[PDB]
Amino acid sequence: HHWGYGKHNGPEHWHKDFPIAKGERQSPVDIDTHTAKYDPSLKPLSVSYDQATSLRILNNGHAFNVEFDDSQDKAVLKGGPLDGTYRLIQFHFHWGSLDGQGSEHTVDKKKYAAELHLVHWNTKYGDFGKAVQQPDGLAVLGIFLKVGSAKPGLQKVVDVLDSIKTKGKSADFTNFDPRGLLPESLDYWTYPGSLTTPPLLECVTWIVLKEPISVSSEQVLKFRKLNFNGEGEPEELMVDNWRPAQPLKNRQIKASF
Ligand SMILES: NS(=O)(=O)c1c(F)c(F)c2c(c1F)N(Cc1ccccc1)CCS2(=O)=O
Ligand SMILES: [Zn+2]
Repeated sequence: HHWGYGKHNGPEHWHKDFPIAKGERQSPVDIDTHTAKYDPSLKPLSVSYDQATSLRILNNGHAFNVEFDDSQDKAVLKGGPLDGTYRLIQFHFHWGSLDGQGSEHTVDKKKYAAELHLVHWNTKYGDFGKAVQQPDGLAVLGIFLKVGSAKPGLQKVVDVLDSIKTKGKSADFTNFDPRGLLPESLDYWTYPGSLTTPPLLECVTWIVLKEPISVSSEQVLKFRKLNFNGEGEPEELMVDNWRPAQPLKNRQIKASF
């Protein structure tokens, strides 16, 4: 009876195994755009992905992960609200069963069809496992997806999904350029939060871009053909793998714009 996204084991249950679920800096949150404070001291976000080395794509039973070589400063995030430098380790998405839901963060209560999370760890802590034990260990760049025109830079991801249909499948995934997943603008909101998945550790500086990307109905439908189950088990479609908005508590969301 492990955690997941169902009636039986979903977000409302997670606190029993992970009591930090009811903590002071949980994610995601609703971004109230009128209440977010413009902070003129925030810097532009520096996204340096030209040397990124993707390795592999994995169905981990909850979503799919595109993993990168993070054994040197290749692909890094810095600037914005961050001190020092954060290395890209992986990205993944959360998405819905319907185009009207799927994102984890919301904007004035609006849900997007999906949300991309690019996960980075603070190189001062040496490895990802040490970083997640620190309040400033991770920086996650979140990007909303709306359904409209296709995102050409997503199609390589879309096209490999049939090879990792079920939990625990993995495929070589080299030479993928994550720059093709970014919107035009790097304007952002930021706040201190958590992993949105168990173990829900309060280690993340969230940076959520204002501008969504557009993906086609066909691209998101292929996400929804993935399976949460392993091969040889009954099919349960990988949809609605998002945590809802959590209480903001004693936090301020800052805007770079
Ligand atoms: N959502 S998030 O950005 O806070 C988040 C995160 F910051 C992580 F560091 C990691 C997450 C992760 F979600 N996952 C990926 C996942 C997606 C969906 C269901 C389970 C796991 C597992 C691997 S991880 O790299 O440790
Ligand atoms: Zn995520």
